[PDB]
Amino acid sequence: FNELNQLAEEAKRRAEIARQRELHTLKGHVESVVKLKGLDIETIQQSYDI
Amino acid sequence: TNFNELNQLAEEAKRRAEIARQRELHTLKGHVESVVKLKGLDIETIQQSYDI
Amino acid sequence: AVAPTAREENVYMAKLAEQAERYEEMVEFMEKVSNSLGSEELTVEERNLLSVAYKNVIGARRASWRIISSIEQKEESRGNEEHVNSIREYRSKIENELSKICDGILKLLDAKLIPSAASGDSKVFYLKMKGDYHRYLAEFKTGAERKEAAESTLTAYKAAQDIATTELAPTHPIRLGLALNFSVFYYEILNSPDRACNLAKQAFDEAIAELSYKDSTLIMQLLRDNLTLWTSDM
Amino acid sequence: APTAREENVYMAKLAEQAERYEEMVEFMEKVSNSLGSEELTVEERNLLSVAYKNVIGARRASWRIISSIEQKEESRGNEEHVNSIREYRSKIENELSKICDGILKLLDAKLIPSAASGDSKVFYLKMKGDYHRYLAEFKTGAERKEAAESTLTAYKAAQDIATTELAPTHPIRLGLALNFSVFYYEILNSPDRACNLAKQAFDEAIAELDTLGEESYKDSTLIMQLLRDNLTLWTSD
Ligand SMILES: C=CC(C)(C)OC[C@H]1O[C@H](O[C@@H]2C3=C([C@H](C)COC(C)=O)C[C@H](O)[C@]3(C)/C=C3/[C@@H](COC)CC[C@H]3[C@@H](C)[C@H]2O)[C@H](O)[C@@H](OC(C)=O)[C@@H]1O
Ligand SMILES: C=CC(C)(C)OC[C@H]1O[C@H](O[C@@H]2C3=C([C@H](C)COC(C)=O)C[C@H](O)[C@]3(C)/C=C3/[C@@H](COC)CC[C@H]3[C@@H](C)[C@H]2O)[C@H](O)[C@@H](OC(C)=O)[C@@H]1O
Repeated sequence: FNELNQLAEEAKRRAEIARQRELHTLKGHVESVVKLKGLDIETIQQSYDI
Repeated sequence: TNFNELNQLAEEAKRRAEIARQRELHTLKGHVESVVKLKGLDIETIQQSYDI
Repeated sequence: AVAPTAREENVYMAKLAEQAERYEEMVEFMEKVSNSLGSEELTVEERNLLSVAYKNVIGARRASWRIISSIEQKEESRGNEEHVNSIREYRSKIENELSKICDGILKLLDAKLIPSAASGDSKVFYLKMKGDYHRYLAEFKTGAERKEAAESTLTAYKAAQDIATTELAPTHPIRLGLALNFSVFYYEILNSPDRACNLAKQAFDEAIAELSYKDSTLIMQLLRDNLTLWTSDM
Repeated sequence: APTAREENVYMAKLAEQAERYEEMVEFMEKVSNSLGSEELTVEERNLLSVAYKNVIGARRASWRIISSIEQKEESRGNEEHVNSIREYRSKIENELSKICDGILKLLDAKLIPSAASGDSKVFYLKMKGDYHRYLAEFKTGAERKEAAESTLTAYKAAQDIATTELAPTHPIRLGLALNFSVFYYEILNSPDRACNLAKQAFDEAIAELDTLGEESYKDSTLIMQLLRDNLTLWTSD
């Protein structure tokens, strides 16, 4: 209950970091797509641009 | 906080994440709901069922 | 280099297109595969690619349409007549595309895919497709145009179900996917939630009673998800 | 009675949310053709950039996915598939060309000239390097040299103006720093210029937290952490 909500909060915050990268960067977008589709593909070398 | 208990919470969250992934990949409703989450669209929840 | 045949290059290009999120091209490619077969049957993989390609292409327009409608609801609230008319002008252009896309696949289904279908499987597959695209029309069409669409959907799903129910196991991904969509048609198009809960729940129960796996279990999860949504809402 | 400009701008915003980015571009372009001596507002500016970013982004995504597949296939000896994939990469490369060039000529003919303040000028200079950079990403040899040159020229300009006229915390300044540093990393293959540039832009932003701004702060705050993300990844080799 105590450690578990602290757990969820950390998750939520990391989700929020992932969300912004997916919304505004090519890297984030590409990464989601690769995860979502489950493409068995070598990790691509990426940096963040806007 | 116990390992086995933490480990099981991880497995359950992973099982549900994997179903969540399939919904977003394969259903209009999964897809639409994630787009509104991602964009953070100031709209009131759209009524939807799952179709395939 | 031995030149790939039209069939084999375009099946592969469809698979590239899908991974690449180039779904209008995916349709282009799958239509080229369809032309190299005349009215001979597509394989399981070929028909699945073709369905996925139209699913995504229309999906994108279904998604845009739903989003725009929510923005229009908020703005009907906030009393913004000017914005409401723009959104309406715009939802229209979206509806024209949905029409055009739907007519495209429906024509292919009637002319090539449905008479090609040998096994019950394949017949259920294609009639489901035919149900779906008439249902997508029904989602936004008004009074008479809606009735025609709802009419065409029922007769396809009823014809699919009469095959699936007697020719396929309760656990068959296609029987399952049909019940999913048929139940949805009832809930969202006909607005008959008892009829929807009934159908969905029966398909789920028959399938549960019978216990390859992976797709069936997904669709069964969706049936359950729908049933829980439609009940908390009563 | 809303103007044709005002109507197109609302239209752009609808398209963005509906994910209909090609139309978004169309609407934003119909706006920037109707303007005379006026430059675009901040909002319009942003709408335009986002539209092109997304139209082009979809294709860059496609390009990287396909490239990844090409390498998995090439290390399998599927000549047959490696041909199809290359044929296909090329078809996308074309699209990147035509899009980059539509926007690049707009920047040069209208948007850049009409830019009066630092803000405005940096915003478009940045965009100019950006779409040259997209070319550089996939172009090869001679055409890539040009692209890379053009990129360096446009960024280096934008940066001098930013360094003198924009706050170090300003999201347009930070954004440039971010992309310029990516340019050196990904196109010039100079990790030390990449890191030096990024760390600097980051550190000046921190030295001036007094100048984070009521509306500015969330954008500038995101970019700052994107630079840190890149740095963190670049440092660990
Ligand atoms: C991405 C590649 C393609 C070729 C599109 O494959 C997608 C999928 O294609 C097959 O699955 C079908 C299928 C889907 C499955 C439910 C996905 O399953 C999992 C676990 O992800 C969703 C697809 O749209 C597809 C092709 C469509 C239908 C639908 C057709 O209406 C006319 C009715 C139900 C469903 C059937 C045909 C499913 O069998 C396969 O069984 C799936 O793989 C397995 C064995 O788990 C694969 O993910
Ligand atoms: C995507 C939605 C639309 C409606 C188009 O708005 C785009 C966004 O436009 C503004 O943000 C800009 C902006 C972005 C921000 C960094 C987004 O930040 C947050 C926290 O939302 C990303 C965009 O691509 C945009 C418009 C572009 C640039 C870029 C321009 O290069 C030529 C370099 C810097 C950056 C600047 C201009 C940002 O100020 C706004 O301040 C953002 O709103 C918030 C949360 O502050 C809004 O989401």
